[PDB]
Amino acid sequence: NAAARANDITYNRLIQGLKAAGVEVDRKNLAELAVSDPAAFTALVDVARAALPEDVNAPS
Amino acid sequence: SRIGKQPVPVPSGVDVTINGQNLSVKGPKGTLTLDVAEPISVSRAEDGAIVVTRPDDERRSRSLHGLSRTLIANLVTGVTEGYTQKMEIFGVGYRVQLKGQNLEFALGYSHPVLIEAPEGITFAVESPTKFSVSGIDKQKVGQISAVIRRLRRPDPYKGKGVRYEGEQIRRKVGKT
Amino acid sequence: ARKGILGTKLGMTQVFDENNKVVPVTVVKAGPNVVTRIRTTERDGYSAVQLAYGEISPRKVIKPVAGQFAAAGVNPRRHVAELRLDDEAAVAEYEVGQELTAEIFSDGAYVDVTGTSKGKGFAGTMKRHGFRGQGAAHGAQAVHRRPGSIGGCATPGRVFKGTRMSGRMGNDRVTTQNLKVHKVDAENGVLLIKGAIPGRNGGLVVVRSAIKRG
Amino acid sequence: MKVNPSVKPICDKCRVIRRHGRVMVICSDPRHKQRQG
Amino acid sequence: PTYTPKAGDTTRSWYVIDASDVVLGRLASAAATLLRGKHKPTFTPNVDGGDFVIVINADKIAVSGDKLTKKFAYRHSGYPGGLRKRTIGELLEKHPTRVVENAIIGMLPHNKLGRQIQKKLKVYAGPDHPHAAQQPIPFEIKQVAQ
RNA sequence: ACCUCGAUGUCGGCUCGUCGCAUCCUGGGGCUGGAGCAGGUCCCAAGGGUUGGGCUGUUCGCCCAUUAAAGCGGCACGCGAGCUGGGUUUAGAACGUCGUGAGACAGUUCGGUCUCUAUCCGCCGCGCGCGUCAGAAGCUUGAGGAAACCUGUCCCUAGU
RNA sequence: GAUAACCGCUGAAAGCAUCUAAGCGGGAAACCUCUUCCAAGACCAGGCUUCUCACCCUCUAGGAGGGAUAAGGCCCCCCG
Ligand SMILES: [Mg+2]
Ligand SMILES: [Mg+2]
Ligand SMILES: [Mg+2]
Ligand SMILES: [Mg+2]
Ligand SMILES: [Mg+2]
Ligand SMILES: [Mg+2]
Ligand SMILES: [Mg+2]
Ligand SMILES: [Mg+2]
Ligand SMILES: [Mg+2]
Ligand SMILES: [Mg+2]
Ligand SMILES: [Mg+2]
Ligand SMILES: [Mg+2]
Ligand SMILES: [Mg+2]
Ligand SMILES: [Mg+2]
Ligand SMILES: [Mg+2]
Ligand SMILES: [Mg+2]
Ligand SMILES: [Mg+2]
Ligand SMILES: [Zn+2]
Repeated sequence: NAAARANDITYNRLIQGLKAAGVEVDRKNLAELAVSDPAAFTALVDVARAALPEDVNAPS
Repeated sequence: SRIGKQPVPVPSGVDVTINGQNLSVKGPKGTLTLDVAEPISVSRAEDGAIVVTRPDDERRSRSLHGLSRTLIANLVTGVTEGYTQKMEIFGVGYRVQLKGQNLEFALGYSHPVLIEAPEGITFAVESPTKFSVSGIDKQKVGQISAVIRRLRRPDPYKGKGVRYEGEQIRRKVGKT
Repeated sequence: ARKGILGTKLGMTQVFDENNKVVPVTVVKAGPNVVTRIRTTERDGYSAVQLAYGEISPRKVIKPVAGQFAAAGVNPRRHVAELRLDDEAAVAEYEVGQELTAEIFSDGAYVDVTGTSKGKGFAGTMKRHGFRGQGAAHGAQAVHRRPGSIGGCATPGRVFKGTRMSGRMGNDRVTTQNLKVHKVDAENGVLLIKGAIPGRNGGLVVVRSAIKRG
Repeated sequence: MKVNPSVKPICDKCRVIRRHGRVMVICSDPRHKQRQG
Repeated sequence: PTYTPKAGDTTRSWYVIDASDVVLGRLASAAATLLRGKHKPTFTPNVDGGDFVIVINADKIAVSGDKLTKKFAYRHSGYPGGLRKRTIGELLEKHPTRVVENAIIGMLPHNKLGRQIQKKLKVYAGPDHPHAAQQPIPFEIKQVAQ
């Protein structure tokens, strides 16, 4: 959550976007990326945000 | 609403300056300052009148609208003519006399009562029993006149004490 | 401003008024003081005058204490105390090195006197707090001077803070207010104060102009 | 002053008002003066 | 194994928050986050990796409603009938910083670590602070959209 | 009839208190079928104060002198590892009454062992240690606490 | 000083009226100050000052360990 919010995304939308992109990295390793490789974590945030719906608050 | 809709006449001898929400009105008696509530809007009919207007028919705007029209109307009426409250004394030995800026009364207490005039108000005694208060600000004139009105407890039996000029107090008879 | 001086309680005696009424008086040796330091709002955050009193051999004064007297340019004294002043105009009336004497007061002035009360040692509740104690007879078993109950029961199941109990009594800072100065003796440097003042004879006291009746 | 849970206009000159969150009846007759409480 | 801070690992920074016109509770929650170190990916609950927070203009804090007169700070001296109360209005006039201080402290954990975290909070009534030597970073209270 | 019957001692008094306000006095007010004095009723108010005796084990109550007033309640009907032990409620004895009797009586009467060296919390006092970024000393600020807070009569104003 | 009950001033919503909705004031032994005392173990452990402001050794050259001192203090001693 701290690393996500430093990349301008909330945790809940990050997890949603990673699921939609089909990225199956679990939270143990996502946290290890957040600490040990901020660049790789940032790239994952971009992937997640791209896969998010256009209007997250729209039906469906 | 029905009160705030009515423009305020500005006589040709009265100077009105409007600066956003600040209002300053200058006249023969002096200068007076007023501030309108943020929502209410105060404009000026170039013809020579003041218009008070409101954004919305919401309750708060409705109430502040009528308020602000009468406040500025009082402000104009003050710098034109001034406010005067006539007051009268009843009862034997009850007396008033003027001592400089201060007014002194003898309402049957062991000590006399001294009231200092706050800034912007003045006292005039036409008789030992009849006097007046005058000033530019209607609220200040009213305030001092009320304090003087309360100098004695209400006396519904003998009618003593300070009154307004037209004042019709409540009366009763203590027949014992 | 609030005058004051340091002095020693000499003892009590009796004088007569001009209308022949008797006046009990305590004699205070309002000995010469010297202004050793001035406290200012700009240096210290408050206004006060520091006074020094009582003769002392320079053999006895410790070196850091001597250093402070030396910086003031005055000979060391045994007792140093501050008088707190309300304002800086009052401070302006004092200068370092200046001497103060009993004559700062005039007859009929009202003073407050501060001193240390006599020590009473470990005192029982009857003496220390005025407890009534219990009966001397009618069966009372070994409780003649005991304090009795010290609390309720299960609720609150404890003794409240402030519960009056036995313990050390006396040796406290005490200020007696609104004492009349009967006479000022400029030749002996003495104040005759009507009434009692705290402390044993030979003890340090501070005489100030009364706050309430000044 | 009457202080009661129920406050009613006692005569046709009594006016019910709310002041500082209290219901009050004000009137020219000081007997009818009353406050909810 | 999950990353654990070591001896040299924690790096502090200095933040300054202007409390002027900010809601008390909003300011306090944000400051508590920074002091606790929740914004850092290295956060560990048994470690204080928080940053230093300076609050300025703590007298200009905003409170809504009638809380200025009806909210009471309570204190008990431990003596019978030793309960004293002040309104937030009165407390803001006498001890401006205490209002903000109490709000933030009540949002920190009530344990030993929390007391150590409180060391890093500095609050000032005026617009100025003595810590220009630490070059505090202006911190604005933002909301990440979702 | 939910805790306690391998034990949570009772009424009244004494000592020491602490809290509530539904306020007895003192303080501030509205309305009166309040002329004045003196009241009636309702609102606000818990800072302080709120007597000594006769009778009874008594609480309660009645009474005698006072007072500004002689408040009502909670805290194991506060307080017996703090005191008392008159009442009640062991064993003795007696009267009335009931029982064939042994006996019995919120009927009465006279008498009748009140144990404990304070470990812990708590409270009143007093030291030792270490800390407050060198070792020391004088004088201090006051965050925060504690204490105190009662009231009468007479004389002027005015016999107005 | 800020208030309680209470008294109000200036005023709309609601052409009137209203102590109130915007604003501005009086008002008690209760409250905050004020009076007396404690108080920096107030861990944000404060402030203004003054004094001493100095030296040897060992481990390895890091940090420590030991010994002797200064200002000052304690114990012993004569006492309150
Ligand atoms: Mg015995
Ligand atoms: Mg005995
Ligand atoms: Mg059952
Ligand atoms: Mg057992
Ligand atoms: Mg009440
Ligand atoms: Mg008080
Ligand atoms: Mg009991
Ligand atoms: Mg017991
Ligand atoms: Mg028997
Ligand atoms: Mg028979
Ligand atoms: Mg016998
Ligand atoms: Mg018996
Ligand atoms: Mg018996
Ligand atoms: Mg304090
Ligand atoms: Mg404390
Ligand atoms: Mg210090
Ligand atoms: Mg010793
Ligand atoms: Zn009516």
